[PDB]
Amino acid sequence: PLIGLVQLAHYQVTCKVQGLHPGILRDRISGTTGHSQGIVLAAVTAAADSWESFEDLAKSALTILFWIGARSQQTFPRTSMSPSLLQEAIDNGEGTPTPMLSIRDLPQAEVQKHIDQTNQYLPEDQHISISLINSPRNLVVSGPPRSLCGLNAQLRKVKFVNRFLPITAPFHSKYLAGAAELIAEDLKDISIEVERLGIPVYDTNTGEDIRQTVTGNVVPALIRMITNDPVHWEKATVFPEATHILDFGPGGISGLGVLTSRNKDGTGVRVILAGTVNGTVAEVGYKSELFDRD
Amino acid sequence: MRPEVEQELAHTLLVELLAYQFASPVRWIETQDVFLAEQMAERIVEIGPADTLSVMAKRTLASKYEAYDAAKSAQRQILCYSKDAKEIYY
Amino acid sequence: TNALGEPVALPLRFTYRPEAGYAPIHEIMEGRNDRIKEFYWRCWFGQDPLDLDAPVTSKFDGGEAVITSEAINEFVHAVGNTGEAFVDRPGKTMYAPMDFAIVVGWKAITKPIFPRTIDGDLLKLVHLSNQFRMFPGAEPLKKGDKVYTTAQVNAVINQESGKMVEVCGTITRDGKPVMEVISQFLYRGVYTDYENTFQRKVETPMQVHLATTKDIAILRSKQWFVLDDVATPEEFLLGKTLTFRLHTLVHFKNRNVYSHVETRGQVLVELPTKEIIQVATVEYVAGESHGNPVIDYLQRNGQSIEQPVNFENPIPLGGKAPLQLRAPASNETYARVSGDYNPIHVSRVFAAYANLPGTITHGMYSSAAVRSLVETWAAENKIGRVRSFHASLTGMVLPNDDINVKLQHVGMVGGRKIIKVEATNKETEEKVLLGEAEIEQPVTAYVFTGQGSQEQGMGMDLYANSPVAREVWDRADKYLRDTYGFAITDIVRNNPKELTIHFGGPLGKKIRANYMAMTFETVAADGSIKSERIFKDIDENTTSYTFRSPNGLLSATQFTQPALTLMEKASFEDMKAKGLVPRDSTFAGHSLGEYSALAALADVMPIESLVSVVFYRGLTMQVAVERDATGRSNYGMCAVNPSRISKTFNEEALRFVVGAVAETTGWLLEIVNYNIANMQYVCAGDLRALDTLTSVTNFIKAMKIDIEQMRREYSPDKVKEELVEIIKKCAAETEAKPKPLELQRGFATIPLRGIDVPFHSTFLRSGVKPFRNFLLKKINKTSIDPAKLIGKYIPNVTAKPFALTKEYFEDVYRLTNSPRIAHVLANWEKYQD
Repeated sequence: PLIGLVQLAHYQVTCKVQGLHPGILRDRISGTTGHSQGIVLAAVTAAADSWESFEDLAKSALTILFWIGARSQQTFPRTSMSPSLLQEAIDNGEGTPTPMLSIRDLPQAEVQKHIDQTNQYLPEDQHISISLINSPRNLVVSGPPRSLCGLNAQLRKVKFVNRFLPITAPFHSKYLAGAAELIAEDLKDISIEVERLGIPVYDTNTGEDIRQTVTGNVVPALIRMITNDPVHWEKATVFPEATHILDFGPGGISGLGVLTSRNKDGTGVRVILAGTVNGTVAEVGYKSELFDRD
Repeated sequence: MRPEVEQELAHTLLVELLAYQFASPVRWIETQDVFLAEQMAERIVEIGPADTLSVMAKRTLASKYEAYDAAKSAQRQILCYSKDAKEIYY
Repeated sequence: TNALGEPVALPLRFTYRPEAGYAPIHEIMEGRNDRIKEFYWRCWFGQDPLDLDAPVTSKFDGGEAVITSEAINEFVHAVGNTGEAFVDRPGKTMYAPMDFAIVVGWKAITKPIFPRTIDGDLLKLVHLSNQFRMFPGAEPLKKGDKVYTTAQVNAVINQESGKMVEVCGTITRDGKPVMEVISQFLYRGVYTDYENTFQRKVETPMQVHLATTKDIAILRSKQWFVLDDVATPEEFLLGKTLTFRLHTLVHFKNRNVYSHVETRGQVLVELPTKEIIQVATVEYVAGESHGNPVIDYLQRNGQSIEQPVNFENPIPLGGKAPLQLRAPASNETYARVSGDYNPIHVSRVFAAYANLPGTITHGMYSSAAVRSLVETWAAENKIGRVRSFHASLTGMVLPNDDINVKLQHVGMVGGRKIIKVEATNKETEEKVLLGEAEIEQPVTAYVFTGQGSQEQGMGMDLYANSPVAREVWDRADKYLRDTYGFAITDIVRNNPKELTIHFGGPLGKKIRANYMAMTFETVAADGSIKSERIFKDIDENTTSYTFRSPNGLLSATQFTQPALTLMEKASFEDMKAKGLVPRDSTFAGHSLGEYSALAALADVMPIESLVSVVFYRGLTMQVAVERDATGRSNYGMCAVNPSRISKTFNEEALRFVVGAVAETTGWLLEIVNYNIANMQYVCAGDLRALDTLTSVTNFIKAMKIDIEQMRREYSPDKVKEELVEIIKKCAAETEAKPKPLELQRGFATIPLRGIDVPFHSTFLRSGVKPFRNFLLKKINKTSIDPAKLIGKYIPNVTAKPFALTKEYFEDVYRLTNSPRIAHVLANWEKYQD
């Protein structure tokens, strides 16, 4: 919920500073998506039409993101660790073991080969899988932290960069399938009708506009995209004839915008970090470029 | 069974086993199976000047019990007296 | 709120005295403690009937409790514990943390503080210490267990700080005790009422050994040493360790003197059957005394049956960081999950009245919280390995206090770790808890090895540094010198080539007679049994003899066997002395190592018998094999690796080939060691058969013959016919080789050089009868404890845990065809009656 709130606040400022209300700004945008939990904020901003709707849409998003986080954590609790596994990951520069492992500068086929080799020695409930495909050599593998340690131990023999993400539940994986049912019950009274969405909102797995694939309330699709469906970020961000992409996500130069900028290199698309006042990365734009009137 | 009877049967059986042992094959694969599979020995110590049976146990584990131990979360410690002193003794 | 959620009042009463104008308020002390006790009873038990006149000697019942996941979850999450076994995670059985014993035992453990005979102000009560103890063999509590708790007062003792009350609660599951919880409480104040003060103590199971008549005269001086069967002789006890199980009940006259010592129990003997009985009762009383002569005597003359091997180097412990903890805000959360609804943990006015700095976090919370670290690091987060845990509550805790913890492992007992625990407040550095855990090592099995590992000097470092190891060698040397005229340590240290025994003198005549008496039976080709002396050279006229070995006498089987086994035994005795060995480790030993395993763990024979057995074994096996004029035998051994032939060539294919070679040639060839499945076997036999096997396996590999495919495509007879022609050709090539036949390394076969006896083959079955007769003279029935063998020993012959069942005897009969086993089986009913 708090990461949702940061993004909502950046949107609110972008409209307030320009003297818009949310609908006008949305009507200047060709389409949107959001990497994992981001898709909720992409949806509610596409549903927004005024400050008045945006206020309730914010409350709605926070309810959604809250119950997702709550029930996911309930359905998949953490468990204890040996001194060896702990320090093994730390001493090898992998960070503390968590249910999600980022792997960078290694092709998807090689990552899958190491996953398959690891899963041959694991029972089905302990299997690890690629849950995020950020780019052809930037991937995230989800599952039991211990299983992920086993994968790291294999990767060490051939070692690209691999590091555990500071995320406390295995999103976009079979491990949250039960959680999705709980979340749907907790959110039965929250509806975002697909007809509200005055701009394309692109599915994180398929890259299709959800206004063409969903009927009625989009909340079940949002839940599914976060809990179960893998992210295919290049597909979700095809963005036909894009010249500019506005990143509302947190973390600035370490956030999703710089990743998207790298995926868009050479394609004529400039990514602007809406949260960041200034920075040293020349390939991206900063918050001033949203408001400059020259 | 009365204890005197158990002692008698044990004495007779033990003497027969030993009497035949040197004229009967050593069934050490099955012996290792009893330890690793039936009795669930998390730790095994070879008493001896050399690590001969520790090396056999290592090979048996890798060839037959690796997937079984992974499925049971079993961690095995194979230790030889003449190598693993500060482990065996702290 | 009370245990029922209702408000409850404590009435304090005062008299107003305006005539006493400087101090007009007087508290009504009469019935004050009863009003406080009634209030506390209503707080913890609601409307349960209160009996203030319940005898302190009675048993207090806590009732039936069912352990539920919810009760576990709230407790576990409140104590902040990632105890995986306690989590109801998908697919996992859900256990209860050992601390939860307080929850299920609370009612039983707290009732004994209420009786009026224990006079004390509960507003001034302090919980001093709590101890958990799991009964031997009892498995962890889990979701769904039905448990019953009963409690008894062990002690009521007036101390300078107040009246101490010790309560022991026993938790039972399915009628069997699972865990003890001992709690010590202190009513702060000055108490001079000794009439209800007593202490029940289960005394150490002590031992005294009566080496001399003098010791027994000393013993039988004691009028309290009331012999049972008084017709039992004094020297029935001579050379016996008496074992003393005793209970002591004392009542106090005052701080310093008993009103009554009572001290009773049992003095015990183990019979030659290995059965145990009492042979004397202990029956002592003093009234007043300055001590207790029985107990005073035992500490001065005897010893505990177990002692801690404390380390000189305390082992530092924890996670990957030094460990720290925090009191939360809500003591009410703990009061809820525990059911200790005591107001002083939670209420300002009661804490203020009780003169506390504030409302106090429960020591039980602190205990559980710390024990989570204990189990996580000292037990590797493995619940059942923790057996017992003590904690003295030495300092106070309040909400939002912060804490430092250290753990160390500082000794061994009976194969269990000894761990000490300190928790101190982080800001004040004051000790808040001191504690102690006993924890299991992993399930350990013991393995003894075969001949071939011997080296010059083996075991001598232990001989130098370990008295118990030295004793093993010294006893062996003494026996071998007195019986056979040599020291085995001299052979181990120096590995000499040659050594002469002199039969001069009376001792030498005896040694010679021992050699003259050594024989082995051979079965002649007509089936007749011929006895032959081992020391053919020696006779009644021989003055001396000489052992010889060009690779040194340590390489000679007859001395190799004693030497190795002694080294193993000495090793294991040192480890045992250091307390490193769990109660119920199982064991085996590869060929020769078996005898060591039995002598080491099962004590089936003393050192003197052991060395006699394995010496005789080495000798008999050398002489059972016919030798040429140069002393060479036509037998050997080859290690065979099936996986080196092909990927499909398995154990069955190896058995088929070995059997076919043996059957086709008529030569001895057998698989005698099954070491690693499809990777390492040993074949023993005639050198020609081993060479033919090498040629056949080389041919199978070279021609890429797939025996398993052939067995699927053709009848077993046709596969055998093709193999028989290969075998005949290979055998003819073998017979055409120059003699002596030198075994060569094949693709899958490796000759074992220096082995000239076909060990473990059926060829040596002729020796079973004389060797059995030797064993019967060396292994006494009375020395056998079945409890050391059953389930624990695995014989090499059966490769199953040793058992005294008809089915096990039938299996042994099937493997050995033993006439003695057959006789037992044919009379099995006589052993069942």
